[PDB]
Amino acid sequence: YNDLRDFLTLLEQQGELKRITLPVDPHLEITEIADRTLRAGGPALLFENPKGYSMPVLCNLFGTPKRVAMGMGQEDVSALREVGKLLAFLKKQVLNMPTKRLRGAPCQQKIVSGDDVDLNRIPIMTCWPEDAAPLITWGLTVTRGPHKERQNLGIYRQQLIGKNKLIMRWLSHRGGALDYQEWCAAHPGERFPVSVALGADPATILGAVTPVPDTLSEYAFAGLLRGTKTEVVKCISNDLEVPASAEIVLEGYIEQGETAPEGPYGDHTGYYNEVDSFPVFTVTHITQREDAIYHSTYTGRPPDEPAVLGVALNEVFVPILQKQFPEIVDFYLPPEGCSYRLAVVTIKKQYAGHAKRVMMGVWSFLRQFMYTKFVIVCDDDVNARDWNDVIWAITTRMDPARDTVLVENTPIDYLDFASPVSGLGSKMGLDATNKWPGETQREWGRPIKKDPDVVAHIDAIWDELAIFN
Amino acid sequence: NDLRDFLTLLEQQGELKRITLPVDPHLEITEIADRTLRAGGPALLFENPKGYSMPVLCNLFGTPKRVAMGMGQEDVSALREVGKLLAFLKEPMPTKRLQQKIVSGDDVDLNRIPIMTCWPEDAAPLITWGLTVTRGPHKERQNLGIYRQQLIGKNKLIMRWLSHRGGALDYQEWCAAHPGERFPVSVALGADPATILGAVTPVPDTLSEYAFAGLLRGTKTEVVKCISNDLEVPASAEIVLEGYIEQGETAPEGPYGDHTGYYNEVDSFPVFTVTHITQREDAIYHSTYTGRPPDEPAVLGVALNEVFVPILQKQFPEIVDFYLPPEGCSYRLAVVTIKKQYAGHAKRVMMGVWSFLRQFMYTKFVIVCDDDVNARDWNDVIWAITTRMDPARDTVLVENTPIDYLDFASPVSGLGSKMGLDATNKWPGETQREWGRPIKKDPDVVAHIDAIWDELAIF
Ligand SMILES: Cc1cc2c3c(c1C)C(C)(C)C[C@@H](S(=O)(=O)O)N3c1c([nH]c(=O)[nH]c1=O)N2C[C@H](O)[C@H](O)[C@H](O)COP(=O)(O)O
Ligand SMILES: Cc1cc2c3c(c1C)C(C)(C)C[C@@H](S(=O)(=O)O)N3c1c([nH]c(=O)[nH]c1=O)N2C[C@H](O)[C@H](O)[C@H](O)COP(=O)(O)O
Ligand SMILES: [Mn+2]
Ligand SMILES: [Mn+2]
Ligand code: NA
Ligand code: NA
Repeated sequence: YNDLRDFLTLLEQQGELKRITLPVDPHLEITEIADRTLRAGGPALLFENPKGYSMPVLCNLFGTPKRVAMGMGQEDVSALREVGKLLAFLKKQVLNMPTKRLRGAPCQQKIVSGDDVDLNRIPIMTCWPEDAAPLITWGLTVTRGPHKERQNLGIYRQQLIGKNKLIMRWLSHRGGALDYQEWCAAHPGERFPVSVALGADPATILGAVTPVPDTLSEYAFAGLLRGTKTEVVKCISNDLEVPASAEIVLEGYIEQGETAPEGPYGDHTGYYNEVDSFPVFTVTHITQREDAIYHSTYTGRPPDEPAVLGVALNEVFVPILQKQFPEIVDFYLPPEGCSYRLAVVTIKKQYAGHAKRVMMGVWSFLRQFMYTKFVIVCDDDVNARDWNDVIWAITTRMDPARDTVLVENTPIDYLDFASPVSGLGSKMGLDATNKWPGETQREWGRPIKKDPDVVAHIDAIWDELAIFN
Repeated sequence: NDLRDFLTLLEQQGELKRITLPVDPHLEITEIADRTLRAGGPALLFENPKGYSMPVLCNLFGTPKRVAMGMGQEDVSALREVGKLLAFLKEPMPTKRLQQKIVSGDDVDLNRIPIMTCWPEDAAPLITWGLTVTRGPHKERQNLGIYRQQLIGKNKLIMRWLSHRGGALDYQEWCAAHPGERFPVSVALGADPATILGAVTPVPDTLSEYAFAGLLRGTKTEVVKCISNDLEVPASAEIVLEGYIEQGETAPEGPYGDHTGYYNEVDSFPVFTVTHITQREDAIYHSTYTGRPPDEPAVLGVALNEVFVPILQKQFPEIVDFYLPPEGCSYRLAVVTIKKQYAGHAKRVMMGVWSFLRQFMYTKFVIVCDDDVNARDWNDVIWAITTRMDPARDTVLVENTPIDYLDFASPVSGLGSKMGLDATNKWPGETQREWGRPIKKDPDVVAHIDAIWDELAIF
């Protein structure tokens, strides 16, 4: 049973984890370093010498698809396709696979409570210059509602506002938020217990961010990814269970009606979002391991680690698109398109006008892609994940006015300020497929194909040629 | 059980008329059937076709009722439950093989059968209710489809399957996997209604239309091995034609009047060579015609839309109703009513219609409305269009989309545009005006007048 440290050791063995011994500030500096590293496809980062703290800071954990896959015990990303197929069937009784509860766990080696609680001792990162305060970004928030037993895990950003106070920024459709809302109705004025785990094992982390239905515990999903039940421990001050191997656990509650102005904070869109009110999480206990490590990240102008995560987790929907449109070879939402705003789709085209049906399919078939503003459709000789192929296709297979489709007055994310009216805007599709007779009267270009015999011969003498050494 | 049992049921209920007067299969039957269909009349059995001894049955499914009866049910609204069944599709019933008596060889002569000529400029007599049975080389599934078949000789028919059909794909794959070998084919005329309906229902290519007929019937489809090949045809069929397609043999087909109300121009299709004809003793010939709608195929197509509504609703639960008027050539215009939940919703629904199911890929007009509209009444639909739309704001046009190659109205063969009319109530963001509150009646007044209606005695 691999905890997070076992994963960091695996990564280090494979040249996927760099230990930084230089002093680095959690205020802004770590983010800068992580950002350059992620943008160059570099390793995960463990800052052993954060300025002003003793607890090392881990970030960029999942900055690469490979490391996401490794985090689920795999070579590559396509086990997520199988999850997609699973989650489909429900709309398999031993997917009610529970947690395995230990009594006593490494995450409760050191315990501090009441007035000794001081979040300022933890190297919480400040990500961007106009961010309001340090921000906890990789907390697994654990909650129960009053009506079912299911424990939800979500990642909700948490602003520091005091020695023992965080703001809990769950958006209103989240498990945590719905649990709190129901607790309030069902028990007026009673405190809502909540717990937050930092640095759990990778399967739990990945399970938290898999979009499983509200009816199911994310702990059960982590179990399927791992191959074994998730190891947990009861919290000290409530009946919630947190992962046993967690590096740090925050326990506490939400006082009903206590709220605070949250932000502004830079988000995955690359802009600051404006101040808004969210509940206050009061921290009564902090439990941690000996030699605890603090797991953090940042969100900002993409790509960032959440966006790389989000790409790997989109594999969950590709098979559902392919059941419906088997012509679709690949379907990719670049991180640098804020994760959902641009799609590149490659097809085996079968008739004139095919690309238009596919665009309309993307914009209608699933709710996950209904708000996608740009859709580029290409043939299967294009790698959707390489802008060198996609731009090549766009610039050699399109006449812009002929091959661009615009639809006005369509549903758009209310937070997208670039549309003319909140909730309503246009969409564009680019048909960059080879044009067939009927679509063009010209003699279409024959692409240059290499001689496989020459390719193989050069493979054979490549090392001996010694061009590099 | 078989077709004859169905005819007897219909006759008992005043839904089948026997015509004893002499009537020519050249044009006359079509005229009689067309009038009958247009007035919602019964199915028709012509016992005295001029120049033949074999009775001619047509307008079998000329009414929605008779389509329902043909699947054992009492009502057209049972077809929704069939749709719920046709849904079962994610992941993680065979034939019963056993009659038809007499048989031919070199004295195969299709001219002895009362094949109909439907319209005055049609090229030749045409077989219109043949269940064509095929296997491909790669799977075992037997496809059943209805493909019009022109008479060109004592023993030769043209096989007009369009290129996306099961039969056509099977032949195309057979050619390629077995160059120059004959493609066995069989056509059954007058099978039991469930099999017939199963054949026209668009089930996925992966599934034998025999399996689906089994679900409609409640029991496995009874079938028999053909004499000259390994295909199986329904045991109760009135006539069976067996033979093959010689690779590369093609003939000019048509012109023929179509379900669009126009003549298709001449075009080339494979030749089906008939080596055997098998039939029952007092065989009945099942035929129909297509033309300007409504016709029997269009009535079929309306009943089979009820099957699709649930499949559309599973995917788009905002859809309350979904209707393809027969007058739109059955597939070219759709009216969809929704419970609108956000600004711009209609657009998602239009794109869904144009992308979700293949039968609607060529639908050139889509009108979307709110749920206070009855999609089946032009009075409501036009009222919605003319009171809830600004044409330029609320009309969506998409160019260069797939279109039926026979649709001569598109600017280029196979490619044309589509139009969606958003006739929903416009929400803030879509309009800055004060939207109209519709006039609702007082249900107390309505009920009070219902109560004194008879006493008022206006009629
Ligand atoms: C992986 C991740 C995810 C999330 C977040 C972040 C990360 C790293 C951080 C903390 C960096 C930043 C924000 S942000 O992406 O919204 O900019 N954060 C976040 C937030 N969901 C949310 O409601 N508030 C949040 O604050 N999300 C999404 C959320 O956790 C996710 O959608 C879960 O699947 C929700 O689980 P449920 O509540 O549906 O069970
Ligand atoms: C009920 C019916 C249907 C059909 C047809 C006819 C009838 C009575 C007739 C022979 C009267 C008229 C033509 S027509 O509507 O295209 O003019 N006919 C027909 C044709 N499908 C086809 O490819 N060629 C055809 O010739 N169709 C449609 C096709 O049979 C039907 O859509 C099947 O579900 C398709 O079979 P699969 O390939 O899906 O297995
Ligand atoms: Mn959840
Ligand atoms: Mn079929
Ligand atoms: Na979750
Ligand atoms: Na069929």
